[PDB]
Amino acid sequence: AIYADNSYSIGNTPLVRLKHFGHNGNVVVKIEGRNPSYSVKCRIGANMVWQAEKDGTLTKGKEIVDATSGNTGIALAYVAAARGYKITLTMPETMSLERKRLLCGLGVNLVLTEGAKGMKGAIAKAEEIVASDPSRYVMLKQFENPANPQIHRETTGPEIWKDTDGKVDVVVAGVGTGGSITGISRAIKLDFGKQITSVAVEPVESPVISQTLAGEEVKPGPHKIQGIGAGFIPKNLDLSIIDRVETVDSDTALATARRLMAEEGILAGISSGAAVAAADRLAKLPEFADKLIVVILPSASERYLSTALF
Amino acid sequence: AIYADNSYSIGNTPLVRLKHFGHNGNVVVKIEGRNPSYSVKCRIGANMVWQAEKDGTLTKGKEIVDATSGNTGIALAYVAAARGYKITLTMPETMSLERKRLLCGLGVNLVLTEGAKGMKGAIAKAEEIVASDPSRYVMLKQFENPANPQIHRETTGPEIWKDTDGKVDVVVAGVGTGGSITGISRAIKLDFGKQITSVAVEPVESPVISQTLAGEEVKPGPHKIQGIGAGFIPKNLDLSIIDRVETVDSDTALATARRLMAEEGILAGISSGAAVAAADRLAKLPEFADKLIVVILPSASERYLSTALF
Repeated sequence: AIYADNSYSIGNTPLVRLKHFGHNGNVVVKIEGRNPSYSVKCRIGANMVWQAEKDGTLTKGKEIVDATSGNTGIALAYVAAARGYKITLTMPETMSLERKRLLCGLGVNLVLTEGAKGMKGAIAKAEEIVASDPSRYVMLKQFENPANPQIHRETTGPEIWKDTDGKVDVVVAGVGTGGSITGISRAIKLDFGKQITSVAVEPVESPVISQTLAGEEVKPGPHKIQGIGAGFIPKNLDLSIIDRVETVDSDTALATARRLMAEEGILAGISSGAAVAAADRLAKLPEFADKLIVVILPSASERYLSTALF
Repeated sequence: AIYADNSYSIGNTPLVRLKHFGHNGNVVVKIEGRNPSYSVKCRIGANMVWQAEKDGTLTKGKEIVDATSGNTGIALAYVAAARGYKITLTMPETMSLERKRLLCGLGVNLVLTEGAKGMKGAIAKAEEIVASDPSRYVMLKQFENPANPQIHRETTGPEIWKDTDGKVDVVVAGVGTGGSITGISRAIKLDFGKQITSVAVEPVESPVISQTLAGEEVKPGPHKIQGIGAGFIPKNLDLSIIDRVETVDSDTALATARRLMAEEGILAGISSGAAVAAADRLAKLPEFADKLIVVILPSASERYLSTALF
């Protein structure tokens, strides 16, 4: 029917079967680029705002404040515009002019912090702003807010169930906040009762989930897979529902995203390439031959125009 | 369920009710940016290829050749990648580096023509290529190919009918090829039998439909509303089903698109602003007060990052 604002238009994203990956069509992708603001983080922008409203922490006149380097800022920006909230986002001054223009265009009050301080500096400044009038400001905290995996339990997971008629056997998802793999997994395992294999994907350059689960020193490192590999275990990653962790390198992520574009006609982001590369490895193991593998593509590639992708 | 390739994922785009335009919620937008390749022209890229296959003009091994300055080239490029066709697109060398990179990334053979010749030069070169081996090449010709409005009759129109439960009274659409207003209108008027008002939108700078229908000299002119105002009456515009023509200026198109972003949280292209501006004019006339106005937003704005929009 007719959505009351664009926040309600999230999800119902398509599944497409891959032709040049997997073995006999065993790899299927969920195109979260096919969403408002071009990414999966429209679902959490919407639901974190919605839950804050229901719980009375976000009310008429209060202002959203958060620190955002990626897609959640774009998501919160469109949700705040659609629902009529002022919003201030902090981010380092190093951010691209194009991102700043997009955010400015969405009506955000942009507070640029010192370049040297990176994300710690922006998170600091956001917290500082909230401290300055905690009755005025609400910080939604995507790495810890349960409304993040909750929306994936209510929407993303049930969409995979329904569109595969319950035949999904494996879910492959890169982990940034962990919300996607957590909610999807809880839906399918707990609410639909199917003992699928849930596969976290992280960069080989920063394999903190693998290291954690091995009892090894956690050694984060730099990499180019935007949106994943935060270098710590976020509160919104439920390690209990993770069955396997696959590591992917940045070069192969990129190369895989390029192949999705050139060979499948799917315009997805670098982290989409990382997820597909991990899924293709599993898909070519005889143990996964008769299994339906659903892979989350978090974002679209026209958002990666000025990046190593293109 | 699961699409066999990304060509089949077209459409089922959302309707969102506007909060800061119209009068008591009478203006609703159809967000065709929520499509593969970010625009409405994924529907015609898909169906022109599909029809050419069914009619035996496009077969295994034959190459798509066309001349494209806008969104249809991006559409044909993703469809050709998804379905496994080679494709050559011609376009003037003046085109943006970003568009060229996108198209190169989609696997297109890009043939850049002389800048001075603009689109006539590219259309020439495409025709020249087809002439060089007409058994090898297929040019799909979006301004004349009936498969363009046919896909809108089969999909876009029926989606508006269903999502409004038949209550749509007015369709407002900018005209580039005319396919969208033609097919949508034929669907609703002919197949569902409702005598709605079909409104073409064109630039005030190049009001060739208005001039034509007035019996006046046709005087095209330059403007900035990308995707509409081709400066002629295309074969795919069925003037018989047009009830009214509204003209919109480029500055107000832009300003309207900016307002959609800032005030509604909808990221749409300049021609989306032109369509909304025309629809808002109609919506504030007492004759349209009790009428449901559905407005087509052809494309998304992250494709308009480096443009007057941002």
